[PDB]
Order: sequence, then C-alpha cells, then structure tokens
Amino acid sequence: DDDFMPLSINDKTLYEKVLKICWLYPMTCTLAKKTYSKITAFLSIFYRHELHTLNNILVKTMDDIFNDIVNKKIRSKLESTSREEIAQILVNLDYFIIAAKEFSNFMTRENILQNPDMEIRLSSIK
Amino acid sequence: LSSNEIVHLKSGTENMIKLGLPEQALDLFLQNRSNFIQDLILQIVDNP
Amino acid sequence: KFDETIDGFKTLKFKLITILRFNIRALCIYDIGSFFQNTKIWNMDVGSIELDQNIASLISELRRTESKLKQQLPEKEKNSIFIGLDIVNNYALIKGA
Repeated sequence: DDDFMPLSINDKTLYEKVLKICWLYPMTCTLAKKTYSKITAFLSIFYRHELHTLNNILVKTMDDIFNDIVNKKIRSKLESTSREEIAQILVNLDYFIIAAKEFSNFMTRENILQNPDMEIRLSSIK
Repeated sequence: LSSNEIVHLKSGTENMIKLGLPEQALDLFLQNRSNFIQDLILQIVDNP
Repeated sequence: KFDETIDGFKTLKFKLITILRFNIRALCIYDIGSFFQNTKIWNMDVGSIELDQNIASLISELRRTESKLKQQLPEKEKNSIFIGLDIVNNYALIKGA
C-alpha cells in the first residue's frame, strides 16, 4: 500500500477510531496499530496454559516476540528509500516510536501481574 | 481418609452414620476437608 | 543391646544427616540459577524488575519439601535439620554467590 501522503482529515467520523489507532500521516500507524493490537490480542492464547512455569521463561518468549521484533517493521521501512512522506511516514515511526513507547506502555503484562517493577522493550525501539 | 472425590465421602459418611458413630464420623470428615484444604494450599507466595 | 541400640542411633544420625544434606544441597544446587543468571547486568539494565525464576523454584520446592517433611516425620528433627542447614547455607550461599 502506497501513495505516502498525510492523513486525510475526514472531519470527523473515524477520528476517535484514529485515536484508538493513535495508541497526521496516511496508513502506517493507522493500519499497523490494528496489526499489532491484533497481534498481541491474538497472542493472548493463554488463560488455559496457566498453572505451571509458563509464567516463567515463556514470558521471555513473549518478549522475543515483540511488535514483531521491530526489525520486521524496521527492515522494509529501513529499506524504503523514497521521498514520498520521507520522515513523515517516519513521523508515524517517531510517532510509531511513540507507539513503541505505547508498547512498553502496553506493559500490564503477565506473571499474572508481578513484579510490576519494569516491562521495558526499547532495544528494537532504540 | 483417602478419597479426594465426593461420592464415596458422602456415601461412607452416611454409612458411618448408618452404623451410628456420627461424632467420630464428622470428625474424620472435617479432618478430610482439613487435609483437603491443606493440600490445596500446596499449589502456588508468588506475589502477595 | 547397647551395641544394638548404639547402631540404631548411628543409623538415626546417618539418616537425618542425609536428609539435612539433601535439603542443603538442594539449596546450593538452587543457587546455580545465578550460574548463569544470563549476565547479571553492568551498572544497570533498567528496568530491572524481577525475579530469577530458578530462585522461585527454590522457594517452591523448599516450601513443599517442608510441607511433606512436616507431614511424615516428627517436629523437632525437622526444625533442627531445616533450621541449621537452611540458614547457614543461605549465608554462605550468598558468600560464594
């Protein structure tokens, strides 16, 4: 999907749905929010693999399966040398880096909630 | 003093009453639920 | 009968000795969760939350081990072996740790 333009302000129907997508620029943060929210939403395949050490290092397996550990986003966007929304698409990757901060804010995580003392993710965000 | 279920526990409980040893019967029953809850605690502090 | 009950006493000290060595070596075993703890960090790794899962395993089978050990045997020996071997191996466990 292409024509790297700004976000067309429809003024105003899905702007609240854009605000849920915000957790502008045309598509990348606009669709990829549904992609990753769909991903970690789909990655809640537990609530039946519980009463064991799944709460252990399988949590770290969920850590390695990041917002697919962001090189998957940060290869093709790293590869795409194109003047169309150059750094404006990446304004939704500085702003999807604010969604990387939303991902390390998507941090009421597991073990059911313990220890709530750190859940940071910013290696691939770095 | 051995069954984690209900039906033998229910049954032989009222059979023990059917002998007429009800006080010992109840005390053993409460002991079974004591050991029951006791061992139910054996599945896990992880955080408080 | 003094050689006899003497020998039974020797089996008692051997057996309770073996139990105390079992719990203590379960602990010193369990401290090797730090070996490796996957590069206990340099100056920070912040964050830095929690909690070295092998140590939670140590707490777990320690807890159930004391549960069943309190179930079968008598109290005073359990308090003895568990008390001395647990606290001492905790301390020197931190020392070599």
